[PDB]
Order: sequence, then structure tokens, then C-alpha cells
Amino acid sequence: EPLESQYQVGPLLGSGGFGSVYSGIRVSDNLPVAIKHVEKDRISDWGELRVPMEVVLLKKVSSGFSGVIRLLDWFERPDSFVLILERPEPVQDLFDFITERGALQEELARSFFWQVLEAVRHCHNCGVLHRDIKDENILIDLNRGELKLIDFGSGALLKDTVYTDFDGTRVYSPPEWIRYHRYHGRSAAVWSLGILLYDMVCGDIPFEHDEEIIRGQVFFRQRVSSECQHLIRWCLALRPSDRPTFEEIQNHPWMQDVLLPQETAEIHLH
Ligand SMILES: O=C(Nc1cnccc1O[C@H]1CCNC1)c1csc(-c2c(F)cccc2F)n1
Repeated sequence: EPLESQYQVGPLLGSGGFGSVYSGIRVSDNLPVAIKHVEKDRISDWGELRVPMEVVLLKKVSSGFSGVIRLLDWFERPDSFVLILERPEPVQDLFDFITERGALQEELARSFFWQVLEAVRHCHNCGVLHRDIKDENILIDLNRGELKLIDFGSGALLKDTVYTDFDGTRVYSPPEWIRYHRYHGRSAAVWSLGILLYDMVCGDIPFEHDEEIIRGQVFFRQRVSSECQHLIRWCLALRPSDRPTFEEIQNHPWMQDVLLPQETAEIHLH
């Protein structure tokens, strides 16, 4: 029951706005894990089963489907919570992967983007809005060609009314947030997915400054097919209601004939 006695702690994987995250092994069966610490003073969103809203969201999405890193257990300490999360091995985040490869071939980006869409749909089906979809928050299980979302620490319960709070990543945030401090969940998620898909096929994000986000003119700095460009620009429609639904994204001509994850690993990752 001590954290100490169930887990051998390994080295730090990263720290930041979300807390500090370490590699670990579960002693009972040697299962690789990740161990995330969050200081209670740093938590502003709370929920109940009293825990961080992050733990509520995780428990909602962690019933089995493999497109999210699951919450395996958690602990409360006097000044912090400790979350025990899945750890694939070998693994690499998508930011690192794109940094190393540069812009992804479209077949690969299609496979990755499709898996992200399936994972986001799973979250929304479980009643969870992630609100920080980006390269750094997507892990690639390199052996199986499977992508997995991490970091629910800026997420919220999914609702149909306006959100007036945001603490995700600004350059992935939509023009309605920038201009009005208001957004709806789904259409804000589709904007972020447009930013993400551009990042995959171009190797960097399309917008740095607020003025570029609100102008929403997309320039392509690498060669990208016309169908991919069209999907990106649709996702990045300035008016929220002009963006595609997940169903419309997944029916788009660019999204046809996706590789399976295992095929994807055999072709592009092995
Ligand atoms: O939940 C996860 N991670 C996380 C959560 N909540 C906030 C941040 C999180 O991650 C931080 C560490 C890596 N960058 C961000 C997680 C599980 S496995 C893992 C991971 C890995 F096993 C190898 C390399 C990088 C990894 F991310 N991460």
C-alpha cells in the first residue's frame, strides 16, 4: 500500500505545467508504468468519485480501449496525488518523432491522424473533453504502431454549453478563444486536430502568434496533397460551425483506405 512498496521508481520522463512524471515498474508483475505527481496547491480543477478532476476524467476513459494511456491506480499524499499510468515500451512521443523525421509521409500521417480521431471519439463517448490535443500529448507504441493520448490535466467533462476557461496550449487554441474567451468542446477539438494534422504533414505548427490564428490563412511550407490541404483548411475554419464533425473528417476523401496500426509499424516504424 505504500507507493514505495508496490513500485520501483526509475528516472524522470518530464516535468512542467502538468507536474512531474517518472518511469517505474510494478513490483507484483514487473509491468512497466509511469508515475505522475501533481501538487495539490497546483490543482485548480477538482471533482469527486475528493480528487483532482484529472483522476475523474481518467477513470472515465480508462475502461480498456487502447487509444488512451490508462490510469491503473492512484494515491493521495498530504500535499500531492500520485497517478500510476500505463507505459508502452519502446515508446516515443509524437513531438520527438516528428522532430526526428521531419514532415511525415501522408500514408503515415493518415494512419496516425485516424488513430487520434478514434481516441478523441472514445474520450467524447465517455463524457470527457481532453482540451490539449497536440504532438507532445500523443505517444507512439512503436512495436504495435498504436497511438495513445496522455495528459488529461487540462480536460473537462464534455458538455454542450460554452466553455469560458482554458488552460491547454495556446497555439492549438481556436480563434473564438483568442477573440472572445469562449468555445464549444467539439468544434474547439476539431480546430486543434487541424493544427495537429498540419504539424504532421509539414513538420511544424501553422500559426505562432494570435494574429495569425485569428486571420486563419493557412500557408503550406511543404508539399501536401490537395485533399490533405482541403481537410486541414476545413478543420481550421474560422467560424466554429463551419468546421467538420468527426464523422465528416473520417468520411473525407483524404481519410480513405487507412493502414491498420500493425501494418503501419511494419511499413514505417520497423
Ligand atoms: O501519462 C503519460 N505521460 C504524461 C501524463 N501527463 C502529463 C505529462 C505526461 O508526460 C510527460 C512526460 C513526457 N512528456 C510529458 C505517460 C505514460 S508513459 C509516458 C512516456 C514514456 F513512457 C516515455 C516517454 C515519454 C512519455 F511520455 N508518458
